[PDB]
Amino acid sequence: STEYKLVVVGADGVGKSALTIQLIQNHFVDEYDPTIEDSYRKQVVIDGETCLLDILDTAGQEEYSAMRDQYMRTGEGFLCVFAINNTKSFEDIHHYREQIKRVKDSEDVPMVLVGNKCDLPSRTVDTKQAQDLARSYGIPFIETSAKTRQGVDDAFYTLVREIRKHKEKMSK
Ligand SMILES: Nc1nc2c(ncn2[C@@H]2O[C@H](COP(=O)(O)OP(=O)(O)NP(=O)(O)O)[C@@H](O)[C@H]2O)c(=O)[nH]1
Ligand SMILES: [Mg+2]
Ligand SMILES: [Mg+2]
Repeated sequence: STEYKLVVVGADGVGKSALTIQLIQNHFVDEYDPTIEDSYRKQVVIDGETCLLDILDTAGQEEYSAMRDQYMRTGEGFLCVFAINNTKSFEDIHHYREQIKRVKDSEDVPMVLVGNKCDLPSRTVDTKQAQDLARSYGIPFIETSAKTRQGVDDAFYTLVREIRKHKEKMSK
């Protein structure tokens, strides 16, 4: 049954890895071990379909643009992660989205906007501005905490649903 290529993107330190490790291994990585490029497989059942999630966990800042280009080419859907106490990471979503659209030569690419670290008090990106961005892109917005696991499954499952809808549209 269907495989889904998910790529988790976002700035340094936003919690891409912590989110992915909560999904796969059900614990919170308290440490900060910066990523080069990690990948994970997981079988799940989403809306009664068995899915093989093929997950790419990308680096916060890449050494080569061709390395960004490549994961953007292979990925079927993108988890666009920012941290709610990191304004720059929120602003980087624009720049991710532009690079993804350019690389794929398309205006309609499955994505979900994720505001991570919702357990913190340090909030410099308000919910309304995130929801506005998402509404503008025409994609879902999900608030998450990898610390507590709030929203983690919903984030990844929504992205799968987004890919399914995109496939069903692209046939029509
Ligand atoms: N309070 C809180 N801390 C978090 C959350 N998610 C990640 N962190 C913390 O933020 C730091 C960086 O997390 P990490 O998952 O490594 O971020 P990343 O986006 O994968 N970093 P890189 O881009 O270098 O791979 C770690 O200290 C981690 O524990 C969260 O939801 N809440
Ligand atoms: Mg990481
Ligand atoms: Mg990055």
